[PDB]
Amino acid sequence: FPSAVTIKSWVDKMQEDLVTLAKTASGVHQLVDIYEKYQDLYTVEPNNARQLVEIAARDIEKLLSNRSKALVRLALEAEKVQAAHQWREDFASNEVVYYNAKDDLDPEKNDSEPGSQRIKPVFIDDANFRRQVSYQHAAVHIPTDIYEGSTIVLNELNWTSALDDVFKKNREEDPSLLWQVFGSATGLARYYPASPWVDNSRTPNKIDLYDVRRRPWYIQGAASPKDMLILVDVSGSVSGLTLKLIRTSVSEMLETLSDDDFVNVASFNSNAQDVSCFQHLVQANVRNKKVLKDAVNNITAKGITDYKKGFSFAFEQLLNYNVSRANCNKIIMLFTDGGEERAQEIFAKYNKDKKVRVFTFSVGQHNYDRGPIQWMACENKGYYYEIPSIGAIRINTQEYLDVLGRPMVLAGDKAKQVQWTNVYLDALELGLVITGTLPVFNITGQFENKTNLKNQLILGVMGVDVSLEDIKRLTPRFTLCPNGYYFAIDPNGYVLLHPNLQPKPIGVGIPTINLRKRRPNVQNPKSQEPVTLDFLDAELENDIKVEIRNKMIDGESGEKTFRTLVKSQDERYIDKGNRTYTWTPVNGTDYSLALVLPTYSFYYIKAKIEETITQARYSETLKPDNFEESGYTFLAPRDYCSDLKPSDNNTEFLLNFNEFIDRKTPNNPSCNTDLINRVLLDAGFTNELVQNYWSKQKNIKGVKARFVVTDGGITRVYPKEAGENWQENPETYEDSFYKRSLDNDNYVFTAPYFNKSGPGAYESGIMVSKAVEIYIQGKLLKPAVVGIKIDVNSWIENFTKDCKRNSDVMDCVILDDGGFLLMANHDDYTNQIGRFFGEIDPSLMRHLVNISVYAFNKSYDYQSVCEPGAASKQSCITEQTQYFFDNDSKSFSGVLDCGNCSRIFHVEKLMNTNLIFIMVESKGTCPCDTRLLIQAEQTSDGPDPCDMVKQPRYRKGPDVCFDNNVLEDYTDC
Amino acid sequence: MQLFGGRYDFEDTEVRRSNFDNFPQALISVFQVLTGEDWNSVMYNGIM
Repeated sequence: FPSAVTIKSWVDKMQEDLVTLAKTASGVHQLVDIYEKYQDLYTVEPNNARQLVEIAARDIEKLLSNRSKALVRLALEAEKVQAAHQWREDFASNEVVYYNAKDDLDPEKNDSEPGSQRIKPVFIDDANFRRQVSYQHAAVHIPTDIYEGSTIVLNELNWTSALDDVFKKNREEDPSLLWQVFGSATGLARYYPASPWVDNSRTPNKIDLYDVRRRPWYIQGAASPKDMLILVDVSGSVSGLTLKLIRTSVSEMLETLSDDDFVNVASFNSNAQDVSCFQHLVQANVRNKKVLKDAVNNITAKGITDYKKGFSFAFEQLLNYNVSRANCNKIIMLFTDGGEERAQEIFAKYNKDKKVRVFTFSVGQHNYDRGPIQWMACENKGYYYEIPSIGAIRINTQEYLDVLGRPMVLAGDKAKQVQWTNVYLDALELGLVITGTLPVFNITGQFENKTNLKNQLILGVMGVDVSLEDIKRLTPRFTLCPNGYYFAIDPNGYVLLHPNLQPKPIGVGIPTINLRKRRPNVQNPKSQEPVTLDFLDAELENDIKVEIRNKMIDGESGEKTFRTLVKSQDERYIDKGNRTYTWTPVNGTDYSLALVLPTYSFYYIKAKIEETITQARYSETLKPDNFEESGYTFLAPRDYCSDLKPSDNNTEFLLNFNEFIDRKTPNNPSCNTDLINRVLLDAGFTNELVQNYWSKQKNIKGVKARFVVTDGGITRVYPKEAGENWQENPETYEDSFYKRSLDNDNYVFTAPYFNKSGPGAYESGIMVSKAVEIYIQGKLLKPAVVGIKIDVNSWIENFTKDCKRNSDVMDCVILDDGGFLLMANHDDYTNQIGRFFGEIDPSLMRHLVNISVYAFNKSYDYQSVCEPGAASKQSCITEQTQYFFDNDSKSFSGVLDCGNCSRIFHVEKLMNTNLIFIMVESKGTCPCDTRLLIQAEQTSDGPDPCDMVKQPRYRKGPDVCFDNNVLEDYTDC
Repeated sequence: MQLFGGRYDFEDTEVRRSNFDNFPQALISVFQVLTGEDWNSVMYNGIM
């Protein structure tokens, strides 16, 4: 075995060659000097990370206020207009004319049902709605199993027709406004602008189940939070039909809860216990509700009934106060069938003062007495529901939000405050949105105090959407490096704005589909959950980020600079970087806005070329006709002007950008001049580099390509023939290697992928990249990244020239921090280049982790596609591992043993790169393999919620809530 | 009422009106089985 000194001299020559090649061929000092040469075509402006946060906070507050002022207008007109409705019961003569959505646009049908008349709309095609809308009238949605032609429905379509003027006036005062909806308490939803519903119920074979009364914006604006305790009866007499109806009913009731409410499902049969692992009230988010649904499905019926024990258990669950609660509405939902006990002593002892409501549900079709259950419901300010079949479940499990809203109505004008919901996926295919809600009250015979009977329920809920692509325009991210970004947060932890929040449902557990039970044409539902991704699940979680999160959940403004791990764009690496979080509260609302800036990004370049001559010279340099002189050029699909559109085929886009910069005078009145000025100055600098320096040495020995990625969105691959093997994103703020090479202070090596479709390991090469760092007036600035593709074959030639090609006594490998094979010694390894080392030689990898040359960090990705297991793609949680260099030590000399074996090894880390070199006794000598150390997304289900509820994350709930008014009626039950 | 009383606890939604749940119903079921009309359906409910 060779010695440490000969090994060290080997690696010294290796690093010398690699680094000198990359440096002289990529041309870093050249680009540094031609940036610092001009220094007068641009200026260096600062990023006052407090001023930026405050400006964006005001812009967001202004937007949400503009949306609020459009809601009170709608609610005022709606109250005033229904206050003067006549309630006629004849319509066969005086028709209601209206555009029913989800009616077939085939003009040869002529339905025009009794009592009502249709509208054939014009339907221009629009942007801001990726569909065809008509600004002339409002569309109406009526649930499939609700006749449109009732007297109740035809009376809502008669007085809601007065909303269209307010809809139009709201839209003309602010043309950037998305859907406006009035969702009524009879099932209707009247929205503007008119647009056909995604699903006709039966015209295609996909029927739709959309009820406005269950949309979370409605349930959010229709009542305060809760402290619900479901109390299932699993005595013996419920077995059979009513038991399975009880299971389906409890699930459909849990689906009417939010992340502001707390819940628990208990269960009694001569003894009350918890249905699951929880044992108190838990927060009713998607994971906890998955636990409680899976626990309710495992329920069996046996024993004697005893209501006193069940109600003692319930009322003692609602008195914990050692745990976190909503503290507002304490209610008990008793899912039973019937019986002969009423338990008056329990209620007289536990809620003599009637702070808890009781809603009792009598499920199934049986003969047991129902007197006591109605009494329980009526004696305890609650309500009584009957569920005889599966069709009754949906409407009877959402109807308690009428009882819960009588105190809100009675509170009068203190109850009308605009609220904003979690982030959910729009129903009309618009992306992630938040909705603002405001309840509408029924004021009929109000001025004289005449009725006050139907005047304890709300009429409906008004709503107005705000997409997230609309919030992300008030936080423009193109003056910070690829590494800084804005992000906002609830007073709940959840994230309203983050680089890592995709438009897909949050997954829980592993999905398991049963093919053998799925009829081919039965239209299973899709999804209704919101996209509630916590903050500490969108980033890597330190101990400091927890304190920042807590510190800005309760609206403090502050700043903190620390050192953290940053997971790379593609989840394969992990860096260490200095960051600065500066946060502030959004004053009008409960949101909080933060800005993450890496030091070295406290200064940016602002272009200063206004001259027709310079700008024309530069704009010449990006035109396909002469790529030969400048090498393949890519342009970032930013929003330079509101006239050209990002096209996702970058040749089309570069052509358009050219014909626009000319075809529209450099006045550019509708164009962002800082963006395109930066792009032009940038292409100028890049092309100076390509012309003067690169094009001299046309062919370097081992080089395969040479690229420059920069800010301003310019990319240049030098030999045009190489530009066909360049697969990176053309928008430079999404290039993984760019963000990685800005973090490090050396040459970052990116390993290719493995067994990937496409020429990716041998025809392309291995990518080296170093970031340009210039000093203008003592100020650091990293404006570009230069790079190289090293050819594998020339590398092997330099690598092999005491371990030799396919030698069977020892292995000589090179890895990068991450453990991905780069340069082997075996022609059988070298065939799998870019593959995780612990997947090809796991014993040595596990030992390297043990002696701590490699550390690692594990995380969960909550938004991933899954191949459904056995018990086309579902949403599940995946676990992600990532390895990195922890011990900054340079050499590790040791011996790894598996038992009766022995393999002596030496590893040495190359200096000024991120590469490691391992020389180890061979593997075929010792027939000892343990198990593959896989680094890949593995579909998982953890963490275990039963333990997070014992130590939950800090959280701050609403402080305004309306329960227990005194003028309440409760003669309805 | 002894043998099949309260044992029709089937977890489907099919309605089996001829059961033995209380005395008037058991009397009706036995009468129907005497007249012979559909006694086999009652037998299948009993065997399941």
